[PDB]
Amino acid sequence: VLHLTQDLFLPFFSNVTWFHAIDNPVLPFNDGVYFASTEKSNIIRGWIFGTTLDSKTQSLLIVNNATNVFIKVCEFQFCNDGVYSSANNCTFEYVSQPFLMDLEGKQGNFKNLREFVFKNIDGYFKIYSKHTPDFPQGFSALEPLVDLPIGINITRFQTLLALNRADYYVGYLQPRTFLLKYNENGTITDAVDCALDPLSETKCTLKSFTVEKGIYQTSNFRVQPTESIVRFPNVTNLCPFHEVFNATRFASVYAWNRTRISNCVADYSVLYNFAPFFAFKCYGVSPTKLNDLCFTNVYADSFVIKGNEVSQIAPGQTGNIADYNYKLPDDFTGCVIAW
Amino acid sequence: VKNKCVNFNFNGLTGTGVLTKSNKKFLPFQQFGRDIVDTTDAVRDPQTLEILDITPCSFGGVSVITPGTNTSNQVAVLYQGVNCTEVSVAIHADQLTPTWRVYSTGSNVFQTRAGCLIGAEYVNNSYECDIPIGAGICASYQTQSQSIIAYTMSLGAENSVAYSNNSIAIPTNFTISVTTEI
Amino acid sequence: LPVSMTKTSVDCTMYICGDSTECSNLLLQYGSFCTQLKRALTGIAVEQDKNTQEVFAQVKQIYKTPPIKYFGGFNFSQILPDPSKPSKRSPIEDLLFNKVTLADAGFIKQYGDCLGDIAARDLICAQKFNGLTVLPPLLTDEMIAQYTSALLAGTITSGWTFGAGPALQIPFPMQMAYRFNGIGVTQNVLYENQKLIANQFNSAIGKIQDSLFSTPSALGKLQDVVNHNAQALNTLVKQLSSKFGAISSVLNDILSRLDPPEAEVQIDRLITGRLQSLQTYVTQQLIRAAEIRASANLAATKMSECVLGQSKRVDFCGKGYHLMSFPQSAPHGVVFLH
Amino acid sequence: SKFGAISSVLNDILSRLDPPEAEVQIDRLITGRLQSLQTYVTQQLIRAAEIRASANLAATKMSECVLGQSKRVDFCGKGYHLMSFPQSAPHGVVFLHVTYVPAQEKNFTTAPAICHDGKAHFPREGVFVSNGTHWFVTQRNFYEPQIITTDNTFVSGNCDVVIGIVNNTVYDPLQLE
Amino acid sequence: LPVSMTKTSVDCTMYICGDSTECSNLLLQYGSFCTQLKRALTGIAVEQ
Ligand SMILES: *[C@@H]1O[C@H](CO)[C@@H](O[C@@H]2O[C@H](CO)[C@@H](O)[C@H](O)[C@@H]2O)[C@H](O)[C@H]1NC(C)=O
Ligand SMILES: *[C@@H]1O[C@H](CO)[C@@H](O[C@@H]2O[C@H](CO)[C@@H](O)[C@H](O)[C@@H]2O)[C@H](O)[C@H]1NC(C)=O
Ligand SMILES: *[C@@H]1O[C@H](CO)[C@@H](O[C@@H]2O[C@H](CO)[C@@H](O)[C@H](O)[C@@H]2O)[C@H](O)[C@H]1NC(C)=O
Ligand SMILES: *[C@@H]1O[C@H](CO)[C@@H](O[C@@H]2O[C@H](CO)[C@@H](O)[C@H](O)[C@@H]2O)[C@H](O)[C@H]1NC(C)=O
Ligand SMILES: *[C@@H]1O[C@H](CO)[C@@H](O[C@@H]2O[C@H](CO)[C@@H](O)[C@H](O)[C@@H]2O)[C@H](O)[C@H]1NC(C)=O
Ligand SMILES: *[C@@H]1O[C@H](CO)[C@@H](O)[C@H](O)[C@H]1NC(C)=O
Ligand SMILES: *[C@@H]1O[C@H](CO)[C@@H](O)[C@H](O)[C@H]1NC(C)=O
Ligand SMILES: *[C@@H]1O[C@H](CO)[C@@H](O)[C@H](O)[C@H]1NC(C)=O
Ligand SMILES: *[C@@H]1O[C@H](CO)[C@@H](O)[C@H](O)[C@H]1NC(C)=O
Ligand SMILES: *[C@@H]1O[C@H](CO)[C@@H](O)[C@H](O)[C@H]1NC(C)=O
Ligand SMILES: *[C@@H]1O[C@H](CO)[C@@H](O)[C@H](O)[C@H]1NC(C)=O
Ligand SMILES: *[C@@H]1O[C@H](CO)[C@@H](O)[C@H](O)[C@H]1NC(C)=O
Ligand SMILES: *[C@@H]1O[C@H](CO)[C@@H](O)[C@H](O)[C@H]1NC(C)=O
Ligand SMILES: *[C@@H]1O[C@H](CO)[C@@H](O)[C@H](O)[C@H]1NC(C)=O
Ligand SMILES: *[C@@H]1O[C@H](CO)[C@@H](O)[C@H](O)[C@H]1NC(C)=O
Ligand SMILES: *[C@@H]1O[C@H](CO)[C@@H](O)[C@H](O)[C@H]1NC(C)=O
Repeated sequence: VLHLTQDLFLPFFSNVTWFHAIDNPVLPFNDGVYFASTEKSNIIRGWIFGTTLDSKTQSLLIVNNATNVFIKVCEFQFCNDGVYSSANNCTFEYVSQPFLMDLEGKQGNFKNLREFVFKNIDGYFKIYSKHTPDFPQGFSALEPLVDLPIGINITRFQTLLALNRADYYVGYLQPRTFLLKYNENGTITDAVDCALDPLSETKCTLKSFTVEKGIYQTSNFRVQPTESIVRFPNVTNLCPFHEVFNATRFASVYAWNRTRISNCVADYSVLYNFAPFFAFKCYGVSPTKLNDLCFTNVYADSFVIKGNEVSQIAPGQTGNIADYNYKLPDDFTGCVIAW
Repeated sequence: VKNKCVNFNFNGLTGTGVLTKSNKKFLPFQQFGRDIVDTTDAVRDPQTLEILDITPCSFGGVSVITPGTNTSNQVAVLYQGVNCTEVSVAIHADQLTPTWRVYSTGSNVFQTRAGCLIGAEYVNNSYECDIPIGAGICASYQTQSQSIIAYTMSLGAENSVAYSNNSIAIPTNFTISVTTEI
Repeated sequence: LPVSMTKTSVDCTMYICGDSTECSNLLLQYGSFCTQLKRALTGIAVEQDKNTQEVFAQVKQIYKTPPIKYFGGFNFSQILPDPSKPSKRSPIEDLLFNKVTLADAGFIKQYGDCLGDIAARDLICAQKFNGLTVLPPLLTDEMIAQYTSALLAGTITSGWTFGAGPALQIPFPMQMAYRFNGIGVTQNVLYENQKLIANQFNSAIGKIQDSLFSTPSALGKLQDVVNHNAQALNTLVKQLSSKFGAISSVLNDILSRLDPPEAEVQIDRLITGRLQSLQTYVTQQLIRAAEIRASANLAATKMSECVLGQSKRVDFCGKGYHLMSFPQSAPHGVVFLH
Repeated sequence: SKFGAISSVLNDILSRLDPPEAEVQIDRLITGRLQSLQTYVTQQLIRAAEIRASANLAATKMSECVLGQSKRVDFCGKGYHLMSFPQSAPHGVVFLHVTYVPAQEKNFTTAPAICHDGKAHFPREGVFVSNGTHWFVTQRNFYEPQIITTDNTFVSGNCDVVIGIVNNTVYDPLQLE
Repeated sequence: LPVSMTKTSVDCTMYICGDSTECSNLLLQYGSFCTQLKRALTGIAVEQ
């Protein structure tokens, strides 16, 4: 079969960042990391994942050793080099067979190449590997080992080292359509991308590794917009907010003066710059998300009271000013002003 | 901003189109402009009170022309129904949807009536059509040492009858031929 | 006789979900449903090209008329190519080409003047805005005239021999003598009334152009073909403004108004309606293609039998006893002069 | 395909939802499968019609080319038709049209008629051919030069109306004997 | 040999929504899904 799938895959003939060793940059993670390394026996011990690399967000530990693994997702504080110093609120402990397979035919010339690919789509930390005993051209698929639902945040990826007394072919995966040819016994002998070269999509469109002579309508091209303008009508017609907030004979509380507000555009910067203010307790409307709301009618009542009566004015209260002069309904939605 | 594919959101009318100057006769009470098939055509700018058209950004199709993969691996790309000057500039600014990029060596640019072909060269000879491209143009894989050319198809071998007012030709032999129909 | 129809390559996602990632994603769930429509349209296009090939490319060699035009007094100027005209077409070809108007030429590259349309953008620009395109014919309207000229200049200088094997020359009076002999009346009558037959031939050729010029519509068949195709395209475009039983008829404002997890139903109803409309368009196009294919097969047979030889089956190549026929090219068709 | 439903396996959606809501989901899959079946059957009808047209053409070709020889041009192969043989193929038929094609030709000369003594003589079948020096009679599709005899030339005319007429003598086997 | 067939003239409004204004209004939202059918039937009749 020639199954064509759509999943996070490392782009073909894309560049991969080949490092050396002898200080271990913390490479990013986005939509997967392809890994590769060729070595004599062993120089890589463990991996750590996540964001901020500290004891505040969750990170990952999959460190190997001579015989087993140490799969865990915890909140390790720091190592700077005995790989952790914090395991207070940490769980998800798992143990299995070691990931590293090394075989030699009585000689070290069999430098097995270790390609690794992982992902965290909808969490579920998938782990794969394959060892094949510059960069080989012959294809090699990858076999899964462990599939665990972590469900945490991943942004950066790190690799640990080993001790001693050429590797790091690091790539990234993206959402890509791939076409894979499967053997009759179930191995993968080849793969071809679908968004790299015209011939590649020419093969993917007919899903055939051999294309006869001809001309094939493959896809559709479209000039994506250069920029994005948004344009809305003109604005004007402000309210008498200056005329209601700068009067001279604000009436007493026993007869609270009411001003009706209509037919305007609502400038709300004046509600901010006017006076250093003393109380801005809004109840039903967010004090910053108020310019994005549309109202039919608005009332403004202005009067003078003492200091304690200012804090007394609130939904569901008591006292001589909230029970004999002015009452505010419990389901009131708006903002109060006091300076 | 004008003369560029730009995402507009005119007074709630979301869409993508090339905007430019127009010579409509929008009456004082008019805002929109439509067609017989009811598509928003010209929009009077609310803060410019001018007339500005809307046009498809660059709707087309891509066809890849190639000989058999067992013979060679090279390909050429044709963009359906668009002067490649626009696609050329669009490639140069990197805003085409296809991410695959075919080479532009200058010798591979041909403005057909079916679009414009990129990746093949124009020889002016005439041969039997092999790969039908469109509008009287054919392409083929031919040894130079091998590449893909563009040419105009030949309708057939050029011949002229020798008509005269008192001359006839009469066959002195024959042949028998066996064809086949399926 | 019509021979071919305009060739179209509608594309699903651009038609059905204007540059909307979520709408394309939900369209993807229906499987390879619209893939059939594409393959079907490609088959239609290839069939059109094949129809033109079979009808016109009946001769492998392009013959040319002799420099002089005196075939025993017979007048063929009205049908042979006219050098003065830049398109190199006979006057009968010119009347036919001037009496037929095409809604969508296709070989115009109209992109670039839709922004410059000044007035309301026309049918072509309106269609192109919703992912609907028209491809150009493989054989231009010019080399079809060259094929017709070769066929015409082979008939009048070699008889019917060029249709069987090598072309052998023979004077036109002797060719007409044998054509007379084929209908049961001896060559004597032609060799006696050569002048009368020449004069009648001329008069008929003269009056056919008047009959074509003065009539309101004698080219109704090709015009109906063009009108039907254009009307189908217009009724396909007009369906994108139909509400189909949802909140709105436009994806761009349906997505900008409602969130994914509740606008899913609205996008689904729009998908169903638009998919069914595209299905209907494709099916009608398939049926019309079958009809045009039958007509093109008949035209190819008529050319092969009436032009490269004279037919004995009655009322096939015109009313009466058949003598000759001459082909003329027309937009998306052919015209015979029996 | 899910067709806008929860899953594309009828049994799978059953064990995870209540019957009424499951029924709602169930309809979506049925409608999609139905529309699929409608598409399949309609395209099959189109294909069957085109195959029937081809089969009718094959029957006519068999009857006319195989059970006789036809005068229709370019029908049973290119050239002058002689025979045809049928062969069987999977889901079809194959014909073997045997035709007669002329060969090497020579410009000779010609004459509409020949005026021996005041009368125009015409070839019953064939053309009048002059080698360049002597006049003869022959067929059209093959060159068999034959002496000019009245047995091949009927007489009707007056030697004054034939444009391009030429001159020679005609022969008769009757005056000799 | 058959030469022709009967000429039917179905009408979508009454077929789908038997004299009901609400159903007529609801059917009005599905576009021009009726004029095409009427045109096809008329063409078939003229062809016969
Ligand atoms: C799939 O697996 C089969 C069994 O292992 C392979 O067949 C084998 O072939 C080997 C020689 O290659 C024999 O020695 C053995 O007896 C058995 O028949 C088969 O080849 C394999 N498929 C492949 C490799 O593509
Ligand atoms: C007519 O044309 C025939 C070919 O179609 C000629 O037959 C050839 O004869 C030669 C020997 O003369 C063979 O060697 C050759 O294979 C072929 O059969 C035939 O001679 C020719 N006749 C005349 C009179 O021109
Ligand atoms: C053969 O038919 C031609 C058709 O174009 C005749 O040409 C005509 O030329 C005259 C002037 O010479 C024009 O006034 C007329 O409109 C037409 O083009 C041509 O004379 C005619 N001649 C013979 C010998 O029949
Ligand atoms: C005229 O046609 C004659 C055909 O019969 C040719 O004459 C031949 O000449 C030879 C000797 O020259 C005779 O022996 C033979 O019987 C035959 O008559 C002759 O070639 C031809 N002339 C021309 C000019 O074509
Ligand atoms: C064939 O021979 C005829 C006589 O046998 C010719 O007729 C002659 O015509 C001339 C004038 O052309 C008269 O003066 C003479 O009396 C006789 O009628 C005839 O022309 C000739 N034809 C050709 C084509 O040479
Ligand atoms: C990888 O990076 C190099 C720059 O070092 C760049 O030239 C190359 O194009 C990149 N790879 C791809 C596939 O673009
Ligand atoms: C290796 O890791 C496993 C993981 O549980 C641990 O039990 C073991 O002690 C470690 N050391 C060796 C030598 O296996
Ligand atoms: C684990 O997190 C909880 C969160 O409320 C906190 O109360 C507790 O102290 C944490 N455990 C530690 C820090 O060991
Ligand atoms: C993961 O981290 C990035 C940046 O640190 C942040 O934007 C995002 O919301 C985080 N995701 C979750 C699920 O916390
Ligand atoms: C009220 O208005 C007067 C002038 O009209 C101005 O001087 C004064 O500053 C205003 N009051 C406040 C609090 O700004
Ligand atoms: C507010 O005070 C002004 C002036 O004293 C008066 O005209 C108006 O009626 C008052 N509005 C009230 C009490 O609602
Ligand atoms: C929009 O308002 C601004 C500010 O009043 C003004 O300068 C501009 O001319 C207005 N535009 C139109 C088209 O009214
Ligand atoms: C597209 O074609 C050419 C090539 O640049 C140019 O004249 C113009 O941009 C367009 N022409 C038309 C007729 O639209
Ligand atoms: C040769 O080809 C060029 C295009 O490469 C064309 O412009 C020119 O007319 C051709 N000349 C001949 C004689 O065919
Ligand atoms: C044949 O004769 C006519 C009449 O004299 C003449 O006009 C014509 O040119 C001749 N044909 C040729 C090929 O010379
Ligand atoms: C007759 O002679 C002409 C002289 O140009 C020649 O072109 C033609 O081929 C000849 N006819 C034949 C050989 O049948």
